[PDB]
Amino acid sequence: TNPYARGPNPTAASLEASAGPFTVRSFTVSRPSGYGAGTVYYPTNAGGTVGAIAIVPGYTARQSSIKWWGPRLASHGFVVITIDTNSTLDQPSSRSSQQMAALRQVASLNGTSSSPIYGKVDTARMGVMGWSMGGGGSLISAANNPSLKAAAPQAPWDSSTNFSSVTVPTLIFACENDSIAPVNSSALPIYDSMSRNAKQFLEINGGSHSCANSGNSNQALIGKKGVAWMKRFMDNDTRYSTFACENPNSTRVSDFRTANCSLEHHHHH
Ligand SMILES: [Cl-]
Repeated sequence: TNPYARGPNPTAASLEASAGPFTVRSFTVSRPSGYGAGTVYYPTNAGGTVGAIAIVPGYTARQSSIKWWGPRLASHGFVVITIDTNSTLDQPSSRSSQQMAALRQVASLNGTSSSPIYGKVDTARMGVMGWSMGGGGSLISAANNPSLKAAAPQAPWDSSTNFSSVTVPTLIFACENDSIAPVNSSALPIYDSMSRNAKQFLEINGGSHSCANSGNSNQALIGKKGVAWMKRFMDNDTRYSTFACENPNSTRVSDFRTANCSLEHHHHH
């Protein structure tokens, strides 16, 4: 009865694996419109149109830092675009604009007959992710475009931590030992500012500022939570309500918080 549900019934093991159920292909965007470069990852056999996610790196950084999210998320039934910004030194507001330009072009390619993603995207269902200033930009995107279905930035930073207006379901990945954007000055005040949304705070035990980037040692836990969050809120898929909203009870997590995360038959502890 859910028109957006895709793929098999999830398990902890199926979500911790590096590869989800769907075959993934990818291509380079030949003329980026409003951003520097992009790679689009897509499932060939998702069983219907899927939502789209745009992911942005941090200051000085490039697609390599965020690339692993492409195959991880696309294999569970999403079209994912990872971008390079017009300049590696762009600030969060510009990163937000370029993130939204990448989503716009994914929608354009969905209607372009020659494109590998022709007709593969539900353009009414989109999400935003990104690292550090690109995570700040993701929250700016969410604040300015409340029809976005989900946000999941990692080690986010912005010159202001006040995202009180955000109504988009937002998962904040935090890195416990972040010295660039320390948790108590960045990720946690950002999380605490949001009182109008479903939200979650997931702090990775012992993580440096790059703890959610390509090659990290927690792709099982981080990927499981990212996929479950995007599935629950971009697809309204309540098969993922538990994976999305529950404390994962992992030795790799040093701090877990969540609010307005709908769970039937939840305990009271
Ligand atoms: Cl940054």
